[PDB]
Amino acid sequence: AYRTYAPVGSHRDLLAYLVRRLLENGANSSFVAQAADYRVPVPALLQRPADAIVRPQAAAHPR
Amino acid sequence: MPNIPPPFTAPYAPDDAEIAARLLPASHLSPPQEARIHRTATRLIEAIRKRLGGVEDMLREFALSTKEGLALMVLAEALLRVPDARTADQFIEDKLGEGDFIHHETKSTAFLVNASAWARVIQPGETPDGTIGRLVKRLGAPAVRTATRQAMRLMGNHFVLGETIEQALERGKPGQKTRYSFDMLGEGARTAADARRYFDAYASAIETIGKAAGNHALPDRPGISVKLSALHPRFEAISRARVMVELVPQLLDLAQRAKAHDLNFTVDAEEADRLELSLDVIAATLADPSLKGWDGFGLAIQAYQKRASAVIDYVDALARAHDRKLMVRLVKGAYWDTEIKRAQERGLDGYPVFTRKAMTDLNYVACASKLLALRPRIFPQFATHNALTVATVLEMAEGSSGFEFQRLHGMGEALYEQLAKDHADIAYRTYAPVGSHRDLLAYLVRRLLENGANSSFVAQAADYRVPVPALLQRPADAIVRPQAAAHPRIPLPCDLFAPERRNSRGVEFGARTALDQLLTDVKAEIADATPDQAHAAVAAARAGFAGWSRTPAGIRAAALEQAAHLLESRSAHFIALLQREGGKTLDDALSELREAADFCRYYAAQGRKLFGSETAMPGPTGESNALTMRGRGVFVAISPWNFPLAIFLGQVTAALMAGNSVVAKPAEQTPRIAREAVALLHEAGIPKSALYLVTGDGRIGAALTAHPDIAGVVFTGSTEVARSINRALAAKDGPIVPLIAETGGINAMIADATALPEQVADWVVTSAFRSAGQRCSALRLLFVQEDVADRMIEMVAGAARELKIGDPSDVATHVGPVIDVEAKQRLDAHIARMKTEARLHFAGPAPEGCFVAPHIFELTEAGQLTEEVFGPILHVVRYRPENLERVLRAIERTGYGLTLGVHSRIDDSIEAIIDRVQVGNIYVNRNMIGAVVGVQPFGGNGLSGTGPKAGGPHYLARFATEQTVTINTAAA
Amino acid sequence: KLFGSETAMPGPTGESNALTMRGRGVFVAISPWNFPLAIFLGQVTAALMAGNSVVAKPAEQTPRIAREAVALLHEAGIPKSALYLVTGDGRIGAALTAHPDIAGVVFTGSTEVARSINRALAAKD
Amino acid sequence: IYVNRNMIGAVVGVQPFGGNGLSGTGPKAGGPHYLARFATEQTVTINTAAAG
Ligand SMILES: Cc1cc2nc3c(=O)[nH]c(=O)nc-3n(C[C@H](O)[C@H](O)[C@H](O)COP(=O)(O)OP(=O)(O)OC[C@H]3O[C@@H](n4cnc5c(N)ncnc54)[C@H](O)[C@@H]3O)c2cc1C
Ligand SMILES: Cc1cc2nc3c(=O)[nH]c(=O)nc-3n(C[C@H](O)[C@H](O)[C@H](O)COP(=O)(O)OP(=O)(O)OC[C@H]3O[C@@H](n4cnc5c(N)ncnc54)[C@H](O)[C@@H]3O)c2cc1C
Repeated sequence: AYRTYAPVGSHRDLLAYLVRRLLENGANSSFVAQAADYRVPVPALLQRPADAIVRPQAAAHPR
Repeated sequence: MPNIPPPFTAPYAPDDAEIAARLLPASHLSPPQEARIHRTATRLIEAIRKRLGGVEDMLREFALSTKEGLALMVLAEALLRVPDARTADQFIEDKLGEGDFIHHETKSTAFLVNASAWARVIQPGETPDGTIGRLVKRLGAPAVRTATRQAMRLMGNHFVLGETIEQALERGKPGQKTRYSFDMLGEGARTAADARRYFDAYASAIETIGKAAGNHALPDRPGISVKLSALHPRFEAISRARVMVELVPQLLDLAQRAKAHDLNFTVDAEEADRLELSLDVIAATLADPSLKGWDGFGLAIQAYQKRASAVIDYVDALARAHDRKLMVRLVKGAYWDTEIKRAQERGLDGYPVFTRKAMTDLNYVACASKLLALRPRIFPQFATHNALTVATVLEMAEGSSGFEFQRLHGMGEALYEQLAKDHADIAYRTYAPVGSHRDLLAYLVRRLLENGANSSFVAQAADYRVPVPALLQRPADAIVRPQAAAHPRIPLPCDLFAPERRNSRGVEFGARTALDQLLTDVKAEIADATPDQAHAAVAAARAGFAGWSRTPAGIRAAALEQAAHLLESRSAHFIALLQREGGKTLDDALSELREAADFCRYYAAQGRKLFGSETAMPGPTGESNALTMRGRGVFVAISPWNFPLAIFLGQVTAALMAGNSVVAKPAEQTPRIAREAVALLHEAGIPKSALYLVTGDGRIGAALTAHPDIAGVVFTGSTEVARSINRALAAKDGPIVPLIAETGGINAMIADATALPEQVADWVVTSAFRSAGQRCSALRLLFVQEDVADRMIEMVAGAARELKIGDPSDVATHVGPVIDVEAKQRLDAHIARMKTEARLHFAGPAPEGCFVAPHIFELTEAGQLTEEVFGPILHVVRYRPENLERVLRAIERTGYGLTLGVHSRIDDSIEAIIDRVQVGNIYVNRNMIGAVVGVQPFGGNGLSGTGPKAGGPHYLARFATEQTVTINTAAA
Repeated sequence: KLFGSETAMPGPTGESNALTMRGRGVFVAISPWNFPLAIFLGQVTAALMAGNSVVAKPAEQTPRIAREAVALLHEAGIPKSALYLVTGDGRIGAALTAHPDIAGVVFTGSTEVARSINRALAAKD
Repeated sequence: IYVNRNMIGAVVGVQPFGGNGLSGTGPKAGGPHYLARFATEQTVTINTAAAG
């Protein structure tokens, strides 16, 4: 099963919603953006999260 | 009425800065000129960025390498020629991307030369290998199918193709006129039969295009593009005499057929080393009276060449002298990467082309300016898909008449549509690629490099990350200053190894002044020892060892570098010797002279690193530990007849550099070059007490190697003699001394169906028959996939028939004599045997004298070749793709392991072959010969040699011995 | 340092040239009694590190230490197929070094035996 | 060569140990030229021009 949601509302509420929505479809880390970028190989999209962290002390972002 | 111009001979590679010094000021344009250009160009680009586009869009859309684009277009063409479209659709959905990745790639490429080859059950879980498998792993199978369908629309819309020229021509048919001129696919005939085929294709194209030319006058009639390399199988400067006599009547015949339909007839421009020869051919053809009263004859001129402006002058003078009107095509140039690589390999003193893109763009505009001023006698054709270039040429014409633009079908469409909307009197010619499947691969490769190139205008305009203003930067603003004309990150060939060492100088045979001077300089240019004299030589070398070993490494290195300088200073003398005593052709002699000097400079540089200072070892406090390398003693150097200067000097200078004294015994056939080399080393700084020459037979060689006082042997030659040397050394009761032995090989090459047959054929001919096959690295055994075997074999045979066999001092000679009568007898005996044992594909005609001509035999199996045969004799085995393991085993079985060639588009196949074999030198997609010092460390294993590799970083240490000095420093 | 990566050679644009170092084949390692562990292991791990498989013949006086060392190497990650211990006399040592399929010999011991080994190697075709 | 200390107990990677003449062939055990002797060189040359 999957549920599909449609955004529903008035024009006066669109801008606030569009802003929040666009940050994600534009983000480089976003899966959706990457899967649409054919420079990114399928195997790279399948890296396990644990293999990217490797070690507890690396949990926080270094920068 | 004016004089026919002298043969074209502009300087090949002048300095970029001097050219930029004239081009930069002259490119200046007033503000209103720049404003018109800016507006026109902005409008063209806006139109470009508005359909279903080109190759560039496909490469960008799927982020494809050029190799991947190539594989898909090849697969696309094969799928377009399946009789039933539903069959293709079924294949695409159900087979493609599911598996059989390499099979699909191999078959679709084989289809291009052998249509019957292309017409299973795919097991699941197949590892994705090959170009298509790797593509599938990266993008997924559905995207690959989608990319293949797009390649199919590109192949179907932008190329006019068939199995034969008749099928292509029928397909490209419009009582209408063709809206396209024909860019014919063919180039580089490898055989006489290819040259006739291309001739007939051009002739057929001209009738088809004539029957549909419409009723207007030039320039509003179709054109055909022609390549001189397609019309003659040895189209090269050294074969000029035969080219002038053979090619001209063919080119004339086609020009006449074209004139009869009042067509535009254009001779394409090819590599820089063919410029002069082509201008010779073109001039002699144009001179014929049968071409009067026709304004369509012409040629392409490449602005990326420094010589372009001079070519324009030459062409104008040609036109005035014969009172003709010419249509002249200005292009930038399609061979840039090739010109860079060739100038580097050939050790030229510069590049014939500019190395900054903006310099080409500058020179193009300057040349367009020049061409426009030669109207109306010259009708300029500006072939470019650059919107800025178009806008700039348009401004400078100040009108729209007396010239045209040109483009290739599938490129520049939106640009030129928009140009025509904004300027209704503008003419542009559109060319369609037309030809046979067997000529597609060579053309696709050249085409794809451009649509893939990052600097390419077309690629950039299709990349929306690149702002319109960036596409409109003026070329002069990118260069700024003359001294910035050359590309900062591309060294001149003489600096290719800087700062490690200098590169030897070569000569461009395609520059007649350079070749004539070399031929002139060259034309202007021994008792055995008793066994007692050999023993006295060892003893004298033993005495000189103490002082030579203690001479500082920098001093020893300086002598090698001075020897290199003297060799290059006296190259003509040494080349003459190599030709007369060695029997070598001019290119082989020059190459050997370069290699000799490269050995000196390389061992000198490695010598300083290795012997120049001690290595400090880590250790406890209060103690020092230093490792040094000292000369061993007296080395005996035994050298062969086939590289009687370079291998002679390589072995000798290595031993000397390590701090050994040397007794050198050259091959019996070549003592004169050995004696000159030794005198040169002495003159360069090698003391008489450190180097002695002893000449004579194997008895003399055995006297040297049996001597109890020698510290090592360096040997290049026969396998049997190496073992006898090894046994004589092992028999002594003294020290076990090093033996460095380089011996022969039965060198193989593997070619699959993804390899371009014309290219393989070139590389096979070179590798097997160059130097009459008297190189240790020479191809002896070709393995070729059965699907392309007939075509590959026929092409190698046809190419081998074009080789001139004869006197090595004649410039036109390709194959000189074998070294002596005994060599010829052994070769002729192997030939007689193979004739009764194996299929004969080619047996060339030898001149009277000590000559053996190229022979080609096909063996039922590799095991029929049991000996190294040191001559121009190729053996071929055809194999089935699934039986590659049998091929690899066959190669392993000989026990040799010197060189191996691999020809394939498929990286997984190449890598699998490299992983499997233990061969010393592997050459992928090029010839198997001419190892370059310090670039290809050369040497084999198994029956082929002991190591270490000559011309590599492990060689010098073998000639030396280690010493550790440990000092208790605690008292300090 | 040596086998971990290929060495890129200078050369022309449009061409790559890489130098690698590969195992030769089967090495015969012959070791003395006086350093029956360290010289035994020095010679063996050197050959193995270079990517050769090894047949090791220790001195007749000291096989127990050799067998323990070989067993330790196996446990450390050397596959059984890459390393074998053969014990015995000089005659067994001579059988190993006369074998036509071996790719090299590393030997520590007497001068006379080295020469006999060297002659046996040179005698092969 | 050992200066002002004993002549024995060569340390691996500190005193690369081995002789010449009747004493040995080289290269020295425990030194930087040893491993190469156990190996064979291979040169791989690839014409990369078709790629760019
Ligand atoms: C129907 C629906 C309803 C939703 N309702 C809500 C809601 O009520 N409240 C709400 O907050 N979200 C909500 N979301 C989630 C939000 O809208 C995004 O869609 C979601 O976070 C994307 O995750 P993913 O698995 O699609 O994509 P991915 O590309 O896998 O994941 C992206 C997410 O990773 C996280 N992230 C990115 N960078 C970093 C970083 N450097 N460090 C740590 N985390 C990082 C962010 O949460 C980001 O959204 C909803 C989504 C859907 C589809
Ligand atoms: C109909 C037609 C016929 C042609 N016939 C021929 C022919 O007979 N012979 C031939 O050689 N060419 C020929 N060409 C040219 C070649 O095919 C390319 O199409 C052309 O060079 C592209 O130039 P441009 O103005 O389209 O593109 P751009 O993107 O403006 O220019 C690219 C060009 O710049 C040059 N270049 C790239 N990098 C550098 C650099 N670092 N330093 C210096 N220069 C650089 C190259 O020549 C390259 O092709 C022909 C082109 C057409 C359309």
